[PDB]
Amino acid sequence: IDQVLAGYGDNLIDRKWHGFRAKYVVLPTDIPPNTYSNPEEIRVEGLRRLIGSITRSRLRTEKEKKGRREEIQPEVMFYTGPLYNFINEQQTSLESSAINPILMLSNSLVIDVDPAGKSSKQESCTVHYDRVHNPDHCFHIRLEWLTTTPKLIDDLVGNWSRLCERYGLKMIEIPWEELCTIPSVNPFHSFVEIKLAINPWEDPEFKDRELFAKSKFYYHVYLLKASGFLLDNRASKFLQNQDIEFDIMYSWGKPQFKYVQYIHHTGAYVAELRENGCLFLAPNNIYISRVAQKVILNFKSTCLDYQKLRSIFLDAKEMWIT
Amino acid sequence: AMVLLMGVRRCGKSSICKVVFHNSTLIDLAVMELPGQLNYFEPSYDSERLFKSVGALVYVIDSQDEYINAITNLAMIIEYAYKVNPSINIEVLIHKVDGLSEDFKVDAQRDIMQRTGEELLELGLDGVQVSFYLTSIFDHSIYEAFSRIVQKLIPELSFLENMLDNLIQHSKIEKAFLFDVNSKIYVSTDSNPVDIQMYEVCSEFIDVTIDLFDLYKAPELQNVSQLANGVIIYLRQMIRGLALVAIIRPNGTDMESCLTVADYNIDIFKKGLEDIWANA
Ligand SMILES: Nc1nc2c(ncn2[C@@H]2O[C@H](COP(=O)(O)OP(=O)(O)O)[C@@H](O)[C@H]2O)c(=O)[nH]1
Repeated sequence: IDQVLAGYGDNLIDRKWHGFRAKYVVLPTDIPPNTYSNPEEIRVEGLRRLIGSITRSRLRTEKEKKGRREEIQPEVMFYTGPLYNFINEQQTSLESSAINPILMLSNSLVIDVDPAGKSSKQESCTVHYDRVHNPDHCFHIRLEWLTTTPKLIDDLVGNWSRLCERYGLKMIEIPWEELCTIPSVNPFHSFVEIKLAINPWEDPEFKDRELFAKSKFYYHVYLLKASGFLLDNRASKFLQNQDIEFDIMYSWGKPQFKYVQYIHHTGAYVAELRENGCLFLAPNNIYISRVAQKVILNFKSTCLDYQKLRSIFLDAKEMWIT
Repeated sequence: AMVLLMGVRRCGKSSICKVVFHNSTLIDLAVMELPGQLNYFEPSYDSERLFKSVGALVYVIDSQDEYINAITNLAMIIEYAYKVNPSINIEVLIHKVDGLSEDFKVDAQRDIMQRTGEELLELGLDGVQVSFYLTSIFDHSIYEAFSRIVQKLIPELSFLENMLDNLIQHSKIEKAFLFDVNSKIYVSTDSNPVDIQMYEVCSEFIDVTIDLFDLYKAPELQNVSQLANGVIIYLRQMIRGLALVAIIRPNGTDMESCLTVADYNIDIFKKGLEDIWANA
């Protein structure tokens, strides 16, 4: 701790201890009135402006502080479908500025959280931002800090949230650890496991080997889509079915996620899809405390009622047929 | 110095006008209300002369309703208002704040200030300073806000401050206000802080004076109201609609001698005020 606090953090050794961490998720929610300056490309400009504001907040030395064009912001690259389809797509023998044997899906930089000289110390967090984005896949920004004031980072997050809300989107905060570990950390947290009413892997009304070869969790993914959820773990191995050019590693570490995670588009609830078809459902206490209980109970009812789940699965089968 | 009142519909502009101005440069002129709804602004629709003829633009934001779109519209208005004329003072009133706590009021003002600053940073406007005042009809706040707005449009402010400070230092005056006969918008004072209680005392003294005079008419307004503790309140009409109300303390002296020296000093001050064309 004293070594990394003195500027000797370049040891490049995986320490067993972690600093203070915060994970923020950008979720497309709603376009504000006016601000015309299409509802599917203004969010592209919103993420571009957010990344530009983050990179413009880079911590700089006094020699670069006294001096006066900075480099352009890194590009965020968009695609449709699972991420492994895009990874098995870069093979194209054209260009070199396309996600470029571990693949760094994010990049990091040190920021200058207090610019105005409000604090007597030197404030310095570390931001991690992804290099990919989909309208159906939520966006990740990560703040890692060790000794910063936990109020300047709050108003920095507020400035980011306002900059988002000028455009569409909605910045939310989710716990860094997995949803499945909240009973193993916080025993008071609400956490319900869902064994849904109709098993699509063995029901006679919904069963096909070709569909399960194509998409094993097709009914569950469509159930989560129709109930208003966005995929959090975009880089997991439970939904896509393709190969890879060795493992992918984030700019902060290896993804140690047991199951795929989903965030409600409101930002209030977190779901998690297990291997055996069960689900985990919990509320986001940080959003509720910073800023509403009938929605999660209604989702539990839809996952427990046979008729409503049958209707959603029938809609999934009807869309699969047509 | 004509000020333009702007805001969304049902924000309270007409009610503010009725309360203040109904109960040139300095007199309470017939101000212009402007109902601005959300729309796309037409580029230069013969509005350059109108905004060039406004001394200071005033914006009204309802704190009860949502106001992010209101701040966006305000930034859109400032975007051409500052471009047309770089000498306009810009004022924003956070109206309808009677039923809010002090912490909520301070947080709301801080949020409004930060949002306006961020929107002006996005629009690229620099060198602009927008003032903010927490106003409400039911209290003294709107009178003080209009007092500051009017004071920003009198170029002889510091000289009036020196004249009132010299008058106060030589007459044992606790606090002297240069009110206007209508709207109770005090124009100048001393370097002493404007106490709210003393301001309300002087304003209701203005009201008592005008009502009692209006009760007996059809046959230069002067008033001496002495309290039990010797503290006197004095009124003398200045040039045009201006009037002077001074809370003067006796400090254990003769009442009539203090009244005589105050009358002589205030007559001298009015003779000095005759030279400067601060009236109307
Ligand atoms: N409680 C409270 N209500 C206010 C205040 N100012 C305005 N209002 C309300 O606003 C309404 C009048 O709005 P109005 O002046 O006609 O809006 P305008 O015509 O667009 O300027 C009244 O019904 C009041 O209830 C205030 O300071 N306090």
